[PDB]
Amino acid sequence: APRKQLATK
Amino acid sequence: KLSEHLRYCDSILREMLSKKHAAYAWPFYKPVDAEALELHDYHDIIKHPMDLSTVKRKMDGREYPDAQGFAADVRLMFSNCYKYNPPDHEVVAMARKLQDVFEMRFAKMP
Ligand SMILES: [Cl-]
Repeated sequence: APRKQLATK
Repeated sequence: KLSEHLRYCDSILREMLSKKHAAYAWPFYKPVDAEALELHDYHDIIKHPMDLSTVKRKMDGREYPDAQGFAADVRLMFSNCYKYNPPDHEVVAMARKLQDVFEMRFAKMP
C-alpha cells in the first residue's frame, strides 16, 4: 500500500 | 467585491501561506502530486482534492458565496489528509497544527 513520503530528494 | 467576512477569510488564508507556519503548512501549498509521490490510489480514495493554492485561486476569482463556502474547502483539505494518510503519519500531525490555526482564526471572525 502506497505511503506518501515527505522526505526530501 | 469581497464581503467583510470573506475579507477576513482571505486574511486567514494569507496567514496560512506565510513563513510563520511553513513548517507544517508546506504540504498543503500545492495540490497533492500523486505522480511525484507515486500515490497510485490517491484519486481513487480522494474524490475531491483541495489545497491552499486552489483556495487562493477561488478566493481571487471570487468563487465563494460566503464564509461557509471558504471554510468548507479548507476543511475538505484537512479531511482528505486525515482520510488518505495513516493516523501516525507526520503529515497528519502537520494538518492538525495548521487546522488549529485555521479554526482559531475562523472562530474569532467579527
Ligand atoms: Cl510572510
